[PDB]
Amino acid sequence: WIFHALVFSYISFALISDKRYQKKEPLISSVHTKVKGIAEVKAEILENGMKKMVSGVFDTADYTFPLQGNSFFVMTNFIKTEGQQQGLCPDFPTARTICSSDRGCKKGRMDPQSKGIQTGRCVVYKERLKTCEVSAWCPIEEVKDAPRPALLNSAENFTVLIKNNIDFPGHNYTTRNILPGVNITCTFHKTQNPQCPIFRLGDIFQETGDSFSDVAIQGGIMGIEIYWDCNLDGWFHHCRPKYSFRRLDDKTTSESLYPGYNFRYAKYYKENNVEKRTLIKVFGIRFDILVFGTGGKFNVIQLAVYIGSVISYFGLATVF
Amino acid sequence: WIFHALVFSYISFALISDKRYQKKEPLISSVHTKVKGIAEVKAEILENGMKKMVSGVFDTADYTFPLQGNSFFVMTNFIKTEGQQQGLCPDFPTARTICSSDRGCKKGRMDPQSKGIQTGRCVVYKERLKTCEVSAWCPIEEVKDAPRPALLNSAENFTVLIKNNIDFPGHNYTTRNILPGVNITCTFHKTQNPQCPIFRLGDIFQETGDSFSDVAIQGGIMGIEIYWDCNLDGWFHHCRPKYSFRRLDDKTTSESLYPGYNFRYAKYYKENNVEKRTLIKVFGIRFDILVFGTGGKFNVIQLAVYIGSVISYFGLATVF
Amino acid sequence: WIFHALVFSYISFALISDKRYQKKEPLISSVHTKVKGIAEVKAEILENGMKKMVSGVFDTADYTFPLQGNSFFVMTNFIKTEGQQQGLCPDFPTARTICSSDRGCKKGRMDPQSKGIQTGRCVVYKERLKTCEVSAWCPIEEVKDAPRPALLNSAENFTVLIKNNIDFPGHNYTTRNILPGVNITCTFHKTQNPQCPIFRLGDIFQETGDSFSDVAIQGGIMGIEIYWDCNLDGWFHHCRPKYSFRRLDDKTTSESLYPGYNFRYAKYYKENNVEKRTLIKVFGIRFDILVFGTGGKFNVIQLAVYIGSVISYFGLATVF
Ligand SMILES: Cc1nc(/N=N/c2cc(S(=O)(=O)O)c3cc([N+](=O)[O-])cc(S(=O)(=O)O)c3c2)c(COP(=O)(O)O)c(C=O)c1O
Ligand SMILES: Cc1nc(/N=N/c2cc(S(=O)(=O)O)c3cc([N+](=O)[O-])cc(S(=O)(=O)O)c3c2)c(COP(=O)(O)O)c(C=O)c1O
Ligand SMILES: Cc1nc(/N=N/c2cc(S(=O)(=O)O)c3cc([N+](=O)[O-])cc(S(=O)(=O)O)c3c2)c(COP(=O)(O)O)c(C=O)c1O
Ligand SMILES: *[C@@H]1O[C@H](CO)[C@@H](O)[C@H](O)[C@H]1NC(C)=O
Ligand SMILES: *[C@@H]1O[C@H](CO)[C@@H](O)[C@H](O)[C@H]1NC(C)=O
Ligand SMILES: *[C@@H]1O[C@H](CO)[C@@H](O)[C@H](O)[C@H]1NC(C)=O
Ligand SMILES: *[C@@H]1O[C@H](CO)[C@@H](O)[C@H](O)[C@H]1NC(C)=O
Ligand SMILES: *[C@@H]1O[C@H](CO)[C@@H](O)[C@H](O)[C@H]1NC(C)=O
Ligand SMILES: *[C@@H]1O[C@H](CO)[C@@H](O)[C@H](O)[C@H]1NC(C)=O
Repeated sequence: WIFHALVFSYISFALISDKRYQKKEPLISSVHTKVKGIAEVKAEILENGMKKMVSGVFDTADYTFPLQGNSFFVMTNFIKTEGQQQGLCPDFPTARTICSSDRGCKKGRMDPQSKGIQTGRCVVYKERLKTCEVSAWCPIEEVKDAPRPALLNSAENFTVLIKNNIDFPGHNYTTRNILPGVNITCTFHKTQNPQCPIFRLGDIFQETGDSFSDVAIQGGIMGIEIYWDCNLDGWFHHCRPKYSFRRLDDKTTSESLYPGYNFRYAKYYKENNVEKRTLIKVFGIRFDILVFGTGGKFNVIQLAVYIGSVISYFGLATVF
Repeated sequence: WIFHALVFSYISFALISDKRYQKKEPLISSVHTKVKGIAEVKAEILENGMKKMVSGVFDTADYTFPLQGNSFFVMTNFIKTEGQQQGLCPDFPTARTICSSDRGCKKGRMDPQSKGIQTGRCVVYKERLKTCEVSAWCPIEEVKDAPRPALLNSAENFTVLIKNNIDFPGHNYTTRNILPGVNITCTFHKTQNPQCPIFRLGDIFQETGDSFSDVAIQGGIMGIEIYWDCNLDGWFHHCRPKYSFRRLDDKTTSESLYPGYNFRYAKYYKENNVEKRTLIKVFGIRFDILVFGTGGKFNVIQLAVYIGSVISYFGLATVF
Repeated sequence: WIFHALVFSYISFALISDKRYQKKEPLISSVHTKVKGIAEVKAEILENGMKKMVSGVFDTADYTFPLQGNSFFVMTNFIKTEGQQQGLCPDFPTARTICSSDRGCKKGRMDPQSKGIQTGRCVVYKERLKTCEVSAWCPIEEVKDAPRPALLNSAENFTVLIKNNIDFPGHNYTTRNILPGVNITCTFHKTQNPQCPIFRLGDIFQETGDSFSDVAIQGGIMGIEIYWDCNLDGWFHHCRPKYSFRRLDDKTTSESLYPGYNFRYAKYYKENNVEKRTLIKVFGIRFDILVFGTGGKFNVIQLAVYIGSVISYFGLATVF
């Protein structure tokens, strides 16, 4: 007769723990995001073999772009190339572009590691280096690694405020991340205050265990996660978020592939009756906010189906 | 014996209503959006305490930006500051920036309400107002409220067409929002025509019950919801959307936080061998389309499971 | 007694096939995308009745825009209009804009096919064609169809590399699209190599059965689908993606509506103390990556619920 109560205890345990008497629903979410703070750049670069001093300040109009859905981007490093006009010009001398005769490169060949189409005229470029000119923006963007000291090493001191508004369309529930009458002068910390939305980039990066400086060379993809586990019943009602973070970039890289998250960005300007761009190579840690959650109620149909399913165990106990 | 039939009536009621014999599947959607119409601006502004006249016309290339996933943005108000070059200049005189001696502000101090880094030299700025210059774009954007009559008050007269294409990967179903052969010369109205996808911004704003002019000062976050509840069975087949709207912005605000949905945008231009931007403070009502729905079929496993579950009530009625 | 074993066979078949003993979880994904390759343009255009030669090269900074969430865009065709200053000028002569007297058009009338607000002065525009000037950017963008040979017909030769990182927050599982130690020098093909993420635009368009050249006139919306069906149990563990493609654009169009996916893009520049833009009409096939998947485990509660549900059939077989 011991199993006659043991089965009951097991069904009670499962019903209380898994919340089978609750009908779960999607989440529907909208994310609002503000990145604040400024950075200051003062350093030295080697462009085209010539030393130059980069000094200045970048504010909220410089180190980001208008919000792209549930995400936001932050400048981290850049390579600048000014005054590029369409024409024919030798490209950057690499292993696949060096030539000693015009026959070395064929006109119209589009090696998937260049910018432009070659014409097949191996001319000198610099220090008697023979390469065959391509039709593209001149001067051709020299292929070089990002500077070892990240230009925006101060970017880890930035702050970000996140407002999440989730919905449960099955029920009549729509709720926000920040409750009214709550202090905003604060910072996020798992133990000190896990409800404050203000996240510190240094903090989010150090919690995962990755040093910001290392990853600032080429950037990466970061994710914040907001989990919502909301009980909509009149009793034991609570709907509150939990914050976690992790790296969506592989971090292991590969010889064929390339680490970081980088892209090239264009800025056109006509001058002297000529057209010329100012494209920049851009390394920047794109953030992806990932918000997900569940919410149940007391729909009696689920309760009935589960009770009727578990009644057979009551039967079987007497059967055996 | 009355319960013997009452149970049967309950189970039938539950099966017909909740559609337990239907295996539900999530939704995969793609949103296409077009915002049309033009606006005209003719007003007066007080910039740097000088009166100026702003007159002109904004068209689809001006009052928006390229679509960002399942969303679209509309210009509502802006504050323009032209000709800003990098250099050291006094900032806007506020409570936290006013000084009487160089000792009042320390060099390198980055108060999180400023643009640029002070050097510690409290000089006059205007009307014998001593503030200490910071290194940033000059002249420093003066902190001012948006004008009381919203520059684009005509923006409520714009129209938006929405094409939703949803998928149900579990089944072989992919459908669209607009059926072929359906008039497009129309406007949305819950009673007149709830299938026409052309929404009027004044209409969507007024349905929720918020006046456009008040929210147009600082903007906010709007959301359209498209609910799909599609029955894929041969019999009683129907798959049609329903439109609803609501405000994802808090609308209650806070003294620490700030209402509306605003951001600063940059437009760079080199002139006289100097670099200068034209950054604009932007207030604009970001729209977020939220599309969700369910679709099921006649998978017999679900039917078998439910019927076996509910058989225990038939037996318990005889038990009791 | 045959049914006594037939029922057991059916329950075993259902449990093995549908995987009822697995608790399914949603998917949380992040998409990284790279589009590579270059294009060359050399053609002739008829702008304002005058022949011109368009020759040049477009690289990764020209034929796209920064990634917008889980999507990417590719230039396909464009109509350029340079030097547009704000002022009053006659618009493009169409059926609704031609007038013979000033009374034909009323000042302040905003026909929803125009750019600018008319003033009601029917003056000559070209070849003794009388239209009434509107206040907008001049010269008014002439309404013309895209060139019959698509300018970027070579865009089908582009390659795209996709890195998908999905999560199963219910379990402790986060995985990537590309496994380590896997060749990247390859191309996608359903039979040759369905794991290589490098997709060829000509390939993706031809698999669906749509010629690239025809859709390149006005563009369209393309969709890649990545299906993940991952078994997280220790035995029979596998978690691998499958690639499919389809057209989210209607492709049937309508007289009232308009085919393709086009938008107008703005590029401002101040010159001669005047403001002027360089807005371009843009036709480009927007790509929408759609990633979805399921993953289950061996939660015993689901197993117990299903077994209890199906025990009733064991009972009913003896009942009948
Ligand atoms: C030196 C350098 N290389 C970059 N990417 N190089 C790639 C990038 C790739 S990719 O990940 O397939 O885009 C390479 C791919 C293959 N492959 O065939 O598998 C071979 C190679 S390769 O090392 O032999 O030339 C690939 C090389 C990059 C990033 O890609 P990209 O600039 O060449 O477009 C940067 C960025 O600054 C860079 O500075
Ligand atoms: C006058 C004015 N103030 C703005 N934001 N002000 C904030 C904004 C914020 S924020 O919501 O935390 O970004 C403030 C936050 C705190 N706080 O510590 O909780 C204190 C304050 S404060 O009122 O004492 O200076 C905060 C003040 C804003 C919007 O933020 P911002 O321009 O300062 O970056 C505007 C925009 O037009 C504006 O015109
Ligand atoms: C010649 C031409 N027409 C375009 N769109 N035309 C529309 C576009 C539309 S729309 O799909 O409702 O935006 C039209 C809608 C309606 N309608 O009331 O249902 C009537 C008409 S109409 O043919 O009589 O003028 C609509 C016409 C377009 C695309 O829209 P748009 O440039 O006019 O803003 C292009 C693009 O280059 C174009 O070259
Ligand atoms: C961030 O700010 C603190 C406060 O002044 C400063 O001590 C620290 O050096 C800053 N971080 C970096 C990387 O400079
Ligand atoms: C918020 O924080 C401030 C100081 O940071 C403190 O004085 C105040 O009591 C806190 N609570 C409220 C409700 O302001
Ligand atoms: C919207 O257009 C109508 C039609 O002319 C006009 O009466 C109304 O004033 C416009 N809205 C605003 C805010 O001007
Ligand atoms: C559409 O509307 C027009 C007028 O708005 C009307 O003449 C026509 O009959 C309607 N139906 C169709 C199919 O065009
Ligand atoms: C794509 O590249 C191949 C390889 O040279 C070439 O034969 C083909 O013509 C190119 N496609 C187009 C549309 O030109
Ligand atoms: C990858 O491909 C290259 C040639 O495309 C081949 O030589 C090599 O064996 C392949 N495998 C690895 C692991 O490199």
